[PDB]
Amino acid sequence: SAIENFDAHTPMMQQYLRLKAQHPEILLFYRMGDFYELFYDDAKRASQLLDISLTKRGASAGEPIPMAGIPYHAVENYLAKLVNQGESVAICEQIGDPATSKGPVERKVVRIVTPGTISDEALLQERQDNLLAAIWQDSKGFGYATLDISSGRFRLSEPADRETMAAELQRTNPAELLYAEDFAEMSLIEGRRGLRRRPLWEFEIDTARQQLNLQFGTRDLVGFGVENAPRGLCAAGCLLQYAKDTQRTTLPHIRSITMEREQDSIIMDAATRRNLEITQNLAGGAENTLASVLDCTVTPMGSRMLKRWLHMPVRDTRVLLERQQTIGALQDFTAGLQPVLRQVGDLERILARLALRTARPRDLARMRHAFQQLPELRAQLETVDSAPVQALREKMGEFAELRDLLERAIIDTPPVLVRDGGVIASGYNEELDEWRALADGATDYLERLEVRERERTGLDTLKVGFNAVHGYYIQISRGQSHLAPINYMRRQTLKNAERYIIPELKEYEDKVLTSKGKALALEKQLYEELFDLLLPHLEALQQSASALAELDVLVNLAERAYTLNYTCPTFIDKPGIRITEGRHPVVEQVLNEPFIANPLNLSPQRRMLIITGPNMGGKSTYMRQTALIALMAYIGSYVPAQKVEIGPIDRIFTRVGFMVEMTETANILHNATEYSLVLMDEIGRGTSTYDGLSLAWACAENLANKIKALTLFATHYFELTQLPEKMEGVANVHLDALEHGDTIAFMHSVQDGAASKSYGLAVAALAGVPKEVIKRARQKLRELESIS
Amino acid sequence: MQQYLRLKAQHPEILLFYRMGDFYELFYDDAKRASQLLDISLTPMAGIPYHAVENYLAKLVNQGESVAICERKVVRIVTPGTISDEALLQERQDNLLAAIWQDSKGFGYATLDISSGRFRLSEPADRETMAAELQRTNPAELLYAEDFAEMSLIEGRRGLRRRPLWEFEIDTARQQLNLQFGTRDLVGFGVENAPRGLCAAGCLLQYAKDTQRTTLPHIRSITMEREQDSIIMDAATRRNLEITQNLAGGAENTLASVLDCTVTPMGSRMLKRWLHMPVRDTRVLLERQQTIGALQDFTAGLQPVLRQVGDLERILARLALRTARPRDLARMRHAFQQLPELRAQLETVDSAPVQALREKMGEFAELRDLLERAIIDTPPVLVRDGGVIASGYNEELDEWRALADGATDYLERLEVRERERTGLDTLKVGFNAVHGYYIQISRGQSHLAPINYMRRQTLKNAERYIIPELKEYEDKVLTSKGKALALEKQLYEELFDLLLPHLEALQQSASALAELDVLVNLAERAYTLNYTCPTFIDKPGIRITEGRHPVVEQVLNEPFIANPLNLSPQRRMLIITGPNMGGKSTYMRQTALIALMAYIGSYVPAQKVEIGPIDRIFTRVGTFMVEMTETANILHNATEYSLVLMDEIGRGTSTYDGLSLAWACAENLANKIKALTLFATHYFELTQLPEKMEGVANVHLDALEHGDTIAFMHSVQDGAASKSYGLAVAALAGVPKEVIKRARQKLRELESIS
DNA sequence: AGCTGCCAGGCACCAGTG
DNA sequence: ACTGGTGCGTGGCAGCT
Ligand SMILES: Nc1ncnc2c1ncn2[C@@H]1O[C@H](COP(=O)(O)OP(=O)(O)O)[C@@H](O)[C@H]1O
Ligand SMILES: [Mg+2]
Repeated sequence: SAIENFDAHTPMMQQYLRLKAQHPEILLFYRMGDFYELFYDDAKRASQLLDISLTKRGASAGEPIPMAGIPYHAVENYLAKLVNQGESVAICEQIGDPATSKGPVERKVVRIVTPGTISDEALLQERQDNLLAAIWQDSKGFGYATLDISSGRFRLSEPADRETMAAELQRTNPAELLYAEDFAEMSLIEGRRGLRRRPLWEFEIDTARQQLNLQFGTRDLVGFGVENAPRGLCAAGCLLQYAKDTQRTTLPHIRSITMEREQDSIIMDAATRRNLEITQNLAGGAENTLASVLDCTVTPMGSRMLKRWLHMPVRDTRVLLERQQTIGALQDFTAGLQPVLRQVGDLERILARLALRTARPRDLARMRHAFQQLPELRAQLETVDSAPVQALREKMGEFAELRDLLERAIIDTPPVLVRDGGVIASGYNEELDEWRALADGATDYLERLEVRERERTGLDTLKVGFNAVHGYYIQISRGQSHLAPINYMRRQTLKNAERYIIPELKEYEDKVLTSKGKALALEKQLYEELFDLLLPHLEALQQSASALAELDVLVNLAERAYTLNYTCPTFIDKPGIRITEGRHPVVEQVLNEPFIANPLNLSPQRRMLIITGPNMGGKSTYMRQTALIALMAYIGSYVPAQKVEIGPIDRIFTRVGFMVEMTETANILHNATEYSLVLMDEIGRGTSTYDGLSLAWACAENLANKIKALTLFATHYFELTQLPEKMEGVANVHLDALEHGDTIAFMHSVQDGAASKSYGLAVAALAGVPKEVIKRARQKLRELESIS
Repeated sequence: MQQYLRLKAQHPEILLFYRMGDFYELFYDDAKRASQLLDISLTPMAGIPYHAVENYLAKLVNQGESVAICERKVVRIVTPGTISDEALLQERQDNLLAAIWQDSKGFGYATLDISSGRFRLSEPADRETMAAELQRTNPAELLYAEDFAEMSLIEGRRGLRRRPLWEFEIDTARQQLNLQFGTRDLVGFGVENAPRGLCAAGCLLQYAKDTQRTTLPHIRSITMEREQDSIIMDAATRRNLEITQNLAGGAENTLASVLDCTVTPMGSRMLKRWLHMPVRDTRVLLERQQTIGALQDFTAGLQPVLRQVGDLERILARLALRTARPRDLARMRHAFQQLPELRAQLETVDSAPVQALREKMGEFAELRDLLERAIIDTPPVLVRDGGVIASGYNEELDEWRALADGATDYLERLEVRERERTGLDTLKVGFNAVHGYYIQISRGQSHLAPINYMRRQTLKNAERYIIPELKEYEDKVLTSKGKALALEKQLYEELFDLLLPHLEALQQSASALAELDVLVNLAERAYTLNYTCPTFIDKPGIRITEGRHPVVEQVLNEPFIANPLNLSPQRRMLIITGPNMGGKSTYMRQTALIALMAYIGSYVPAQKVEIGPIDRIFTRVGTFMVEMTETANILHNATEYSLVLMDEIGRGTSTYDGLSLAWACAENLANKIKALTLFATHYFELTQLPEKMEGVANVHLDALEHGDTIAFMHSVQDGAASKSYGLAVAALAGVPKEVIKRARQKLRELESIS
C-alpha cells in the first residue's frame, strides 16, 4: 500500500489533491484539456452512477490511478444525473494559460452543484420550489433558515419545539439541509434527502452577523427585523456561508432576509398539512389536492407563490382584505390578463440567473419578451378600479430602455449557448459587423477560387473544402491527382482523393480563422456587457417579477371563485366559524354525484362539537372542509360556501387515529389556545374496553373547560355524546344515516344533536358479515342497551 | 418518418422502439408512457442509447409492457411473461405467463414459467380462491377472455392482454396440448376431465408459441393443482404473514429472508414456491422431514459444491430455445464437473429420497467431456467473433488458425524488416476496416518514406501507406480468419445438436439439483437455528412447547420470549386479553408460521410441535370496513380444520356494537365453525365467554411498571388480564397529570357498571 | 442513410539522443 | 536536461462504404 507523501506525487496529482482536500466528502470534476476527469474513489463512484468506464492512468512509481471522465461539452447532462440522485459536485476549471505555464496550469474550484443551490433551468422543476435550508438546535429551541437561490428569497425563524420544527421542515421541504454537528433531535432529520452535517463554527453568532451585514451592505440588521433573533441568525449565517462557497461569485439578488414569526401566520401542524392534502395527497402524489383544484396560474412563479400561501396563511387583516378586494375587482379581466401574463414566463428565475451571471441567450430573449407584455398589462390594469391592483401595476414597472437594449443586442431567436457565437445582432457593435464582414468570404471567395481553379486546371473533380484537423484544401480525385499543378502542396491524403494547399488559400485561412476568433471573443465581451447594463436595475426587476407572480396568483383565485362558485369570507373579532352551505373544495370536484353542503357554527359558547355518525357517514370530510375553508379564507381567497364569518385562528391541530398518538395529543393540550382550531378524529386508544375512551373524555374536557379552543371532535364512542349534558361549550352534532329496509343510506347531512343510534352492526352487515352473526350481535346489543 | 405510423398499425397495443441512429426512439403516445415509466425526458419523441436496450427493456417488461423493436420492419418482440434472457430476468424470482377464463360454472387458470417449463392449471370454484391464486402466482402477464365477466379481479394488474373468445375453445386446446407433449390424450398428466382449466392452458400455450416462433421442447408436461392438496391462504393472509414480501413492499423482515440460504438461484425460487404452497398430504411432508434430518450432517460439504452448479434451469431453457450463448455452455460444463463429487458425498446418506435425488441428478460424463474439449476455459459472451472453440477439438480449425497466425507473424516481421531497412524508429504496421493493414510512419519522419510506398491516409501527426506485399498477406489473414470463424459457428451449432437429445434428463437433473438445494438448506437452517421435527396428529389441534416467531427472533436483538400453545377440539378458542403492542400479534402470527413451516416439510422454531390437519389459514392480524369484510370472509369460508387468527375486531365502532360483533363472532367460531382460534381482544367482557361455553379459554399478556417505564412482557399466561395500560402510557407520553386523573375517575365509572 | 475510428487538450510516461 | 513518440474517459463527425 504505497506511502503517498507530497513528493511521491506528480505535479498534476499534487495539484489535484490540494483541491480535493477543499472538498473531501464530494465528487470533484477536474478539468484536463477537453475532459472533466475524476480520480481514485470519485472515479469508481462516477463510474457506477454515471454509467461510464472506470479506467487507469500510468505511474512511474507505485500504484496506478483509477480514472473516469467526460468531455467538457457533455457536462450539464451528467450533472443532471448527479443532482437528481442527491449528489454534489465541485467543478474545477483551468484559469491559467498552458503556454505561459511551466508546470500544470492554475486551477480553481469555480462552482459546486448541490441539490439545494441549483439555479439552472435544466436541473429544476418549473412549478415547485427548491430550497436550501439550515437548521440547528439550542438548549431551548431551534433555529431554521431557508434561502431559495434562484430568487433571493431569504427567510429566518425560531420554532419553539420539536413539533413546530417538524411542521416547518414539512412546509419548506428543503432539497438540502445543512445541520449542526451537535443537533440532538436527529429524528426530525434522519431520513431526509440532501442532508449535510456542518461544523459548529459555521453557526457562531458574531460571524453570522458579520457575513449577513457584509452581504446586505449594512452595519446592523435592525431594518430587517432580525437583530432580535440570534438563534435564527446562526442558521442563516451557516446557510449563506454555504451559498457563497457553492457559487463563488457575488450574489446581488440576496439583498434581504425576513423573519417568519409564530404570530403572522396560522401554524398548521404536520398531521394537519397531510390530512388536508394541500399539495401532496396521502399516497404522495399531486392528484386530488387543494392545489390541483385551485392552481391554474399561467406562469411557473405564480404557481410556486400560490403553493407557499396555501401552506402559510397570513393573519394580517389588512393584507387579507386587500387580496379579497383584488380578486373581486379582477373577476372580469381574467380572460384578457391570463394569456398576456403567460408570456411573462418564469421571469423570477431568469433574473436569478442574471444575478449569478449564468443567464444564457434564450434567458435574455425571454426576459426581452417579458418586457414586451408590460405595456399591454399596464393598459388592461389601468381600468381596474382597486388600489391594490394599481400598486401591483406600479410595482410591475416597464423598462422601456432595457427592452430596447435587448432588441438591439440579441437576435430574434438565439442559440442555446454563447460559446458558438451568432447571438449578438447586426448594428449593435460596428467592430463586430466588420469582423463578420471579413469572415463572409465563406459564401463568395471559396466558390470563386474553386471554379477558377477547376476551369484553369481542367480537372473536373476539383472541389474546395474545410476540415477542422487540416484546415482548407483543394481536393482532386485519385485518378486526376497525378495531373495537378506542381505548385500545389500535399496537405492531406485519402483513399480516393488528394487535397492540396497553395499560398492564396492558406492566406485566406489565416484571416478567416483569426477574424473568427476575434469576432467570438468580442461577442462574449459584448454579451457579458449586457449583464453590466442589466444588473444595476436588478432591485426593480425582482420587484417586477414578484409583482407579476402575485398578479398571476390573484387573477387565478379570481377565476376560481367565479368558476366554482365561491363567496367572500368576512372576519370577526372573537373565535368562531359560521359556514352557510360549505363544501369540501377538493371532494366536490372528484365525486361524480353532487356534494351535500352542510353548515357549521363555532363560537366561544359553542366551541366543541362532538360529532357522531356511521363509518362512511362523512365525519372526517366535514372536519377537513372546515380547516380548508379557514385556510383559503386566511390566504385572502374566496371560499367554497354560500357564506362565511370566521374569527382569528392562530394554529390548526390535527390528530387522526400507541405512544405516538398520546404524544401528539399531549402537544395539542400543551400548545392549543382559545384561538386554535383543533381537529381530533376518532382518538383515544386503550388496551381494554374503556381505557382509551376515558382518555378521550378527559382530553375533551380539557379542551372545552381549560383551553377553550374551537374543537371539531369526531368519534365512534357514543358514550361521549353524554358530554354536552356535563360540559359548558360542548354540543352534539351528527351525520344523518338512514336505515330503510336492510341496507343503509349515507346522507352526508350534518344535523344538530347526538345521533339516534350508532350503526356498527349495519356497516358490518353491508360488508357481508353473515346474517346469522348479525342476528346474535343484535341480541347482545339489546342486552347492553338495557344496562342503561 | 412516414414509415413509422405504418408499422404502428402492424402492432398498435405495444410500445414501438424505433431505430434512429445509435438510439431507439419512441414517438406519439408510446413516448408519453415511456418517459413516465422510465424517468427519461420527452420532446412527441423519447430515447435510449443502444448500449442500454436490455437495461431499459427489463424495466418496461417488469412493468407489464411488451416492446417491439424496429430496424425497416419489426424484428423483435419481447413480452413480460415470455422472456428468457438472463439480463431481462431477476435472478431469484419466478416470472409467469398466466391465462384466466370464466364459465357459467367457474374459473379456469393456467401458468407457464417459460424458462423451466413448469406448466400448471387449476379450476377455482368461487372468486375468492381465484383472487387467492392471482396473489400467490403473481403473473408478469395475464391473458384473459374478451367476454370475461369479473374484471374486478384482474383490473389493476399489470401485463393484461385481452384475447378473442375462440382462443379458449376446448377442442383446439386439447389438440394443441397433446401435440405439444406427444400424447394422444392428457390422462398421464391428470387433466383430461379439467376442461375449464384446459381452455386456459390452450390459450396460454398458443400465446407462448406465437411470441417465440419456435418449438418449446422443454414444456413437456402439465399438472393440475387441486384445492384439497393445499392449505389455502387468502391474499390478506399471505400478505400479513410476510412470507416473501413485507407489509411495506420490500424483501426483508420476511420469512423467506430468514429461511432462504439456498446456494443456487433455481433452488431459491423453488423454496419460495414451497413457502407459498403448503401441502395437506403428510406423506410428502414426512419425506422432506426425513431428508432434512438425513442431511444435517452433510450440509457443509454439499453447499459449496452446489453453489458452483448455478442456474442450470434457466441455461437449459436457453438450450431448448437454441439461444444459449457460449458462457451459458461454459457454466453448464461447470455444473457437470460437480456431479461426481455431489454423487460421492450423497453416497452414504441412508434415506431413500436423497438417493432418488442422487440418481435423478445424473452425471452426463460424456457431455462434460464434449464441452471440456469443445469450448475454452473463459469464452466470450457471444459466439459472434469466435475465440470460443478449443485448441485441438477440430482438425480444420487449427489449420485455418495456424495459417492466419503465420500470415500475422509474417507481418509483425515485415514491420521489423521495413524499419531496419529504412532506419525510421516510428514505423509500425496497423489494421482497420477502411484500409486493411498499412505501414504507418510519423509526420516528422514520413518525408523519407520509400518511393514504392503508396499513401492512403494522412492523420494529423502521421501518414499511412500500402505496398503490394502488405495487401497480399492481408488476404491470407482475412480469408483464413473468416474460414475459421464460419467453422467455429458451425461447430458451436453442432453442440446444440449433441446436447439437445438429452434435454429431458438434463431437466430432471436441474430440477433434482434444485430440490436438493432446498432440502440441504432447510436442513442447515433447522440445525443452525434450533428447530424441531413436528409430529402430525389425526384430529385437529396445535400443541407447541416453547415456540417462537421464526423471523422476529433473528431480526430483533432483544431476548425473544417463547410461548406454549394448546389447541384441541376440547380447547378451540383462546380469548387473548391484555396489551397488544405486537405481543399478541407476534404470538398469533407465529402460530400461523409454525403451522405454515410444518406443512412445507420443514423443521420449526420450537421444542415440540404436534399439529393436526389444516385446510386453510386465516389471519385478520393488522377502516373498520375492511376489518369487517376480512372477518366476513373468515366466517363464510372457515371450517373446523381452519386456523383462524383475529386481531381485536370491534375497534373503530361503538363500544356496544363492536363488543356485540366480537362476542357474536367468537360464539360462531367456537360453536358453529369450530375452527381452531386465537381471538385477540381488548373487550374484558369477552373474558366471561369460557364460563358460558365449552371449548373457550382465557389467556393474556401482562406488563411490568418499573423505574420510569413500562415493560410489555412478551409472555402468554392463563386467565383474563387484570389490568389496562392506556393511561400508564399516556402519563409516560406527557399528557398532563390532571387529564390523567380525570381519565382514571371516568375509567372506574365506566367499568364499575360492567 | 450506417459503421468504424480519428480527434479534442490537458498531463505524464517512456525509450532514445545529449 | 530535451525530443518525439505513447496513453486516457465520451461524444462529434468525417470518411468510408
Ligand atoms: N357532504 C358530502 N357530500 C357528498 N359526499 C360526501 C360528503 N361527505 C362525505 N362524502 C363522501 O363520503 C366518503 C366518506 O367520508 P368520511 O368523512 O371519510 O366519512 P367518515 O369519516 O365518517 O367514515 C367520502 O369519500 C366522500 O366521498
Ligand atoms: Mg373518518
